[PDB]
Amino acid sequence: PRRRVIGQRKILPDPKFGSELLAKFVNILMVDGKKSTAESIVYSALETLAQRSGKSELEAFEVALENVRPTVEVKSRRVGGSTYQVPVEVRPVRRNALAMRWIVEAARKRGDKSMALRLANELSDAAENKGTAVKKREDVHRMAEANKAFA
Amino acid sequence: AKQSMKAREVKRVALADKYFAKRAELKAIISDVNASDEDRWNAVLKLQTLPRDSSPSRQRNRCRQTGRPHGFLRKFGLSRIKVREAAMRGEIPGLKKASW
Amino acid sequence: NQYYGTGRRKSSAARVFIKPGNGKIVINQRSLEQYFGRETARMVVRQPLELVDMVEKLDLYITVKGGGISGQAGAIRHGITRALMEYDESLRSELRKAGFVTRDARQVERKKVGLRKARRRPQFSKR
Amino acid sequence: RIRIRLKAFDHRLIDQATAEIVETAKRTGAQVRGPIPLPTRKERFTVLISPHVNKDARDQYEIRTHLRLVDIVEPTEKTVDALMRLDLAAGVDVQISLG
Amino acid sequence: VTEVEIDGVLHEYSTKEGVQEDILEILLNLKGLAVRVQGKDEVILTLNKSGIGPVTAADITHDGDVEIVKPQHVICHLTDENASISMRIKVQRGRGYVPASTRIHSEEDE
Amino acid sequence: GQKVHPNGIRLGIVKPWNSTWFANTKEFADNLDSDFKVRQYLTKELAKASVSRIVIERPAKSIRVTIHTARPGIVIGKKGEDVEKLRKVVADIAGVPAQINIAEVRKPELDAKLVADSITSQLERRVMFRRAMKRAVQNAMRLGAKGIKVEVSGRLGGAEIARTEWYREGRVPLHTLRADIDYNTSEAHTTYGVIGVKVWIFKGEILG
Amino acid sequence: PRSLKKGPFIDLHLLKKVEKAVESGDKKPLRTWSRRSTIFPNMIGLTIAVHNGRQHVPVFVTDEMVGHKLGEFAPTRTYRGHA
RNA sequence: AGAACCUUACCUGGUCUUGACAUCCACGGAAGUUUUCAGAGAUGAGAAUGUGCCUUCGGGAACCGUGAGACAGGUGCUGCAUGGCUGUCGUCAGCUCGUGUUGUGAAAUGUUGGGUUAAGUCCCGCAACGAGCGCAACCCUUAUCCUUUGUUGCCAGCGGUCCGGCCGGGAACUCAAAGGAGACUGCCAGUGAUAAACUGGAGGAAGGUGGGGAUGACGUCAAGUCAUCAUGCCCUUACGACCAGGGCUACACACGUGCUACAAUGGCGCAUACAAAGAGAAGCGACCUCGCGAGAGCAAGCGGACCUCAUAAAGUGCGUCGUAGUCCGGAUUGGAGUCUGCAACUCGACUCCAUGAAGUCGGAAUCGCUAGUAAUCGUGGAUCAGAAUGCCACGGUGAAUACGU
Repeated sequence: PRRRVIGQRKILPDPKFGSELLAKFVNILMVDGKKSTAESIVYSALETLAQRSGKSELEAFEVALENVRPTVEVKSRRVGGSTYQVPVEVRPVRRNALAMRWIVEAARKRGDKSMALRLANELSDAAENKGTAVKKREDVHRMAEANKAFA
Repeated sequence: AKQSMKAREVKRVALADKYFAKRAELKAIISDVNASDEDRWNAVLKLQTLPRDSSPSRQRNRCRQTGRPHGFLRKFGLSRIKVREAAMRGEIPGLKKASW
Repeated sequence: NQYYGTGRRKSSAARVFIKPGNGKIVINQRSLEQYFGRETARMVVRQPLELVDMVEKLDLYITVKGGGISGQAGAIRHGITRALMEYDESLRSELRKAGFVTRDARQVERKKVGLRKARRRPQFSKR
Repeated sequence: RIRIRLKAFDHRLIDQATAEIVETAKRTGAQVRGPIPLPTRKERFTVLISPHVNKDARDQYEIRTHLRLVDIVEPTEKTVDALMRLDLAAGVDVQISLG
Repeated sequence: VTEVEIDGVLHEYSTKEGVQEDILEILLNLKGLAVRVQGKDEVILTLNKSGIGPVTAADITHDGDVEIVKPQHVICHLTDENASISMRIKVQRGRGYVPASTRIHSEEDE
Repeated sequence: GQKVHPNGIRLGIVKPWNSTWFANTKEFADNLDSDFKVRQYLTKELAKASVSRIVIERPAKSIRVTIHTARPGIVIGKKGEDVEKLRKVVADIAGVPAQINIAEVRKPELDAKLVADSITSQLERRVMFRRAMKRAVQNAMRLGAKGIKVEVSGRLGGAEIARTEWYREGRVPLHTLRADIDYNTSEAHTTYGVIGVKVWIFKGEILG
Repeated sequence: PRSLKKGPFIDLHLLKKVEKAVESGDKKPLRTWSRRSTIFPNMIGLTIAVHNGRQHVPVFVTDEMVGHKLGEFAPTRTYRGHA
């Protein structure tokens, strides 16, 4: 907004692992304020993922996230007659969010049956460095690279 | 509303007042499962015979000042518009603008 | 001897009593696991205790009314915090830091004439 | 026991009435129960304020009916009768009920 | 006693149907009255009576917190059986002597 | 229709109600109707008498009317002759025992309703509306109003195009709830049409 | 439809008319406004000109028409086509 | 804020004409009460009772009847003759005035300028000095505490128990109202022009207008409303009044606002938890019995912190279905019925059994929302015999995002 920047609201860490990031992810996943179901789904995804990759539940998730975080995104300035997409260094708070969102989107897209399962699959893909979220990230990066002349 | 409409309403009310005991009785008779078929039939026919304005489902609640059929309130017997005016004037006891 | 604190959050109203003991929680003559099926709720009720190491030290009898589940839990937590404050009076700072002493004054915003809800305006069109 | 149900729109008036009733009770008899406040009825009303059309234009009124429950535990000869001559202020519907 | 309100009266120097004492005599006999209220500081009594015979002070329809301590104080002498009298007295509470002339403009409550 | 009614917004605080009784949902509408009737009757009767406020108050199946008027003498007539007459008719209207009290209005120039009525009367008898308005304002000021506003509207001087004109003097705070703002209205049924007169009179602020 | 316990509905006057017709053995059309009247077995054979709002339209009653009402065979609106 | 009749203002017929609604006389009859045939009904013709308040008796006030007119009546026209009420820019921070001064004057100044604020908010300057209406405050509500009063509300500690606050009781706690306290940049540090303020922190339930509501300046749009009401030409054996039936529910089509969907963050089945706020006497209607069910019968408790509406639903656990036009979706239609109501054909709602369209996230474009908000879940109320997916209220769960202009 114009007038005043405001402090981001307080977020509680999830009961299972005691993590803020996890909680955020769960929130993102959630729909129609049905938090509980969403959190259950998330947990399920984690468990399966853990089983698959070993490690811990949280650590694996973190790793997965890491492979889909964008260093740089673009924005539309459009000062000229035609529009110029300009790259911008995307901040720590935002980058984490974006990756999560992308992952969620991928999960939603995916052709597997249960939501949780789909999510798990997505996570696995991220970890391995294939899939939808990763592709999206690449695209984002690619665009930035293309428009690197603007800065 | 018109005068005529008001008059009609009044007439209806009067009719209702008149024929209540009989009509009610008839209704009861019609309902009563432990009763003769012929009797029931008679009752049904009897009801038909009675005037239509005798029914309470005929009379419309109008404003007691203006006779406006719509926007009515039961507690006050007034249409919204008149009710508001009353409120403003202090004429409805206890009624004031509410905020919460 | 039993210490006390009132809990309140949304339309919930918890009545938390603290006693010295082993650490068994009863909410309306039911266990914590029985009453709150949700893990989050459980966490929130245990939060203050976790913050100030007195989970094993004290039993607490609770009765809560009104609101839903999360709200109720919050209320309970608040009550617990209050009780703690009453009882020790030297743990206040920690509680403050946590953000549990604060009564969460967020009530549901009333529906407003014109609007379908508190803020949702109906669908607009120029034409 | 005599239960007394005071009902009024003005709260101050109701309060005044209640006090008066208590006074009446307490001189004659003994052990007046007390002036217990019951829940207030906030009967709300919405109305369209335009003569013709403007639906979002509205006034929301209400009538706050207050309740006061006064009880008298021992009805003596002198006490119960004292209320007969002792009428209360206007705009306060009282409702005494013995037993 | 401070204000006396008789029905069907114009001024205090008139006369009334069915009574002995005139209205100035009634106001003097009401000025001698002895009342003892407990809770309030301003009450309104009521006196209503018909029938042949004297009107004592014991005929006032008392409330609960007013006590009329002179049940033989005479006020009127109703002679006609078709006569009635319905006065509404107002009893304040103060001290000293405050008269009608000074209380002619002092009274704020219109 | 911008403004809130100045009496109506203040009924809980500084202004009181006119009809002052309790009734259950059963008898309330009827009571209201009765009030409307009696008030209407009173207005009809005591038009020539300068009457500001009829206050109805019914305890114990008996109606107590209180007429606030500038000149009691014309409402009372001969001592208890006119009032008595009024009473029985009131009772009839109600269907209960009636009791009429008559409050004497000190300073009728500061009572808003009365002023409005006067203005209307003036308009009816073909004076310059503006001069009347001025008189209304001035008089109130003289009497000790903290402020006054008056407004008149429509067919002023029988003109084809209707307009509103208004005179304020002193201060007349309407947004301030604690301000004693005596508001009232009237209507001049002239040869060219109706002319509505509003008048706000600010007595002062109440502190509580 | 109407409750079974209440029976079928027919206007009293209409019924009377029908009865009269039966008694006579005549076949002149009975003009009627009771569109809400149910058809009866005894009404079979009779022509009964039912009102459609505007005019009375003749309805020769048949064995198949019994359960139905008179207004079903007297259409009120008169739509030919849009072009 | 509710068209089957009524409503209703419209159409078709059938009828009335000082009239459905008032006032006035004249004079016939007490009003009214009961019942009969014809008629779609409006209406047009019959049989029974009564004579009350008062009379130098030419009679009266309530309430029917008839004729004369004076009049009634009109939801008929003009919102571009009006009042009142309403929308609107906009809860935008503005709009003015008096006196002074400047200018021949229209006008200007104040009200601009330096800062600052949500704010013509506040300070400082300054040919301005002051004032008013508005930007704020006073009001309701919500967030913490205290005092008072404890039933129909409550159960911490006591005894008893049918393990139900139910009964002795207790007045603690919740809660209920009534009255007080509390938040003012008041306190601390820095920045700032020796300022108004701003940035942070301390305490505190709450922090910088704490959240929400009410509150709408001068005015604008010959904005809306003569069909709420009132109000300054036209109809008056009809543009008035009564009636029955029909219509306002029509249907090649176009648009607006909603609901339900297209599914697995789901559907179905069984178990099971946690609300708030309301309504109720021509009313809400427990329990019990019957009905697959809508409901029916019987029938307490209750003008109601007591009784009833009244099981909250989403949720949680266990099972099942396994990506299908499906155990998704419910339109449509057939049958049979329940209730309301003189009356459900046109045209009510709800139930049961069957039937099982389109629809697999929607082109151009386009709307809402910054927090207990959106999203989603149920609950209640008004109007109301019956008839809501609308409107107005209530709580449940409960996000994302705000770099910046």
